Amino acid sequence: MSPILGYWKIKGLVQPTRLLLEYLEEKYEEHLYERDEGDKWRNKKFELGLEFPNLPYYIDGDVKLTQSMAIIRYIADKHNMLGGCPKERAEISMLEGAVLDIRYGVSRIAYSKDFETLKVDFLSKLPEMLKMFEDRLCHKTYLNGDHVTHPDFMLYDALDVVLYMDPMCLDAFPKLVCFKKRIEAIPQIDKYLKSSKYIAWPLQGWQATFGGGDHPPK
Amino acid sequence: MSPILGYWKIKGLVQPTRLLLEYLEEKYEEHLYERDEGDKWRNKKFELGLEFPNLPYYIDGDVKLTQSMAIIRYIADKHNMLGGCPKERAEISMLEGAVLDIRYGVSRIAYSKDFETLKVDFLSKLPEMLKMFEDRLCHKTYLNGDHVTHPDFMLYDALDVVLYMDPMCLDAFPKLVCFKKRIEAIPQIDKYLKSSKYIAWPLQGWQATFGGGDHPPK
Repeated sequence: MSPILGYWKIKGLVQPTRLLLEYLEEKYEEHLYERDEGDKWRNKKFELGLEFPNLPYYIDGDVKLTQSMAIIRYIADKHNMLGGCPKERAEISMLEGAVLDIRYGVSRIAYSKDFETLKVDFLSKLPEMLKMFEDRLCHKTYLNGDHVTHPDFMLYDALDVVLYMDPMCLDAFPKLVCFKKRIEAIPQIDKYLKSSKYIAWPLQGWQATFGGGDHPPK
Repeated sequence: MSPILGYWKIKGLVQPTRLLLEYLEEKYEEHLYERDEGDKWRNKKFELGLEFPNLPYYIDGDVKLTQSMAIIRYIADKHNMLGGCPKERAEISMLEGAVLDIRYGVSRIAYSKDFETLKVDFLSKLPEMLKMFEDRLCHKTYLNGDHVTHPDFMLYDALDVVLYMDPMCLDAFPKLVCFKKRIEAIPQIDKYLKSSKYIAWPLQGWQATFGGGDHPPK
């Protein structure tokens, strides 16, 4: 039957996976845990059949899975989007890891009380990481050419997130700005972002120093 | 000709990749940057042909690569070790990500001046992460059965590293202790660990608050 995706009701780690499932027009069900609901999770945690229990989880009936990169690579694998030969596979994993540098970079420093002095240091590395993708897109429509791969939806969620932290970071990167409007003009993604299912905030878990609460940026 | 692997002369991010190349008896060359040599790196950085310049890099002549998970997945891919069908592939990526939780968990908190109050908090989550692998090995020789996969060499380097941080964390986890002696009894790995090429320290870059310098634990 329909797979289950389970996570906190935040963007977090699972947001690139939802956009991929949306692009692909795949049916899936979500178990969302709200913030008062830690207890729900800790009870179900061990009775779900996961060998490495954690959130997000993905259950299929062929598969019971818990790492967010194992889940989005599996859904893309199932649709033949993962690579092709070792070299194409490795290219897509290098794109994957270069956007995890920007995204887990926000996460490292969110939740520290020192976020504000941490902000300034992260933001001075960010333009060199951004220039690498701006140059990649110089001749491509999507990160690996004319076709959408799962790293495209990971880079859309990282640009969405560093723009709350500094609204001006993409001025200077015009290809990156068009790539963001290009993902939003994909009709399945436009429909989802206007949906009742879209979760616009928080970015991080509700207790972070940046991207938490039920708010406003920085 | 022989591939080049380039990194700082530390264990860091590349240590599971070296043990895999050693298990596999593959020839490779290393460009090691010592600590006074940042400048060397920053000069060569842009003249190497990498689309996403960073350390480690892996050059092949079929491939020029820079994310440490794209490099170790490629060498394993080339030897058919990566998976088999979507489900086997996803299993190996979930193992990958469950040991990156322990390893990038040491890294997050190393380099903070607050490492000491950060230590105590990480160490109280560590036994639940460790129990998941102890239970995985309860009926297996290696993490995915009777055959070594690259996640095995990632879990060996994470157990090596949390044992400098708390020498007693594996007392209670006897399968995990035997798994560590079992990887060291693999003859290619025994030979390498007695080698002139083995880099025993630092664990992190030489400036970290834990695993840095040219030292001693914690």
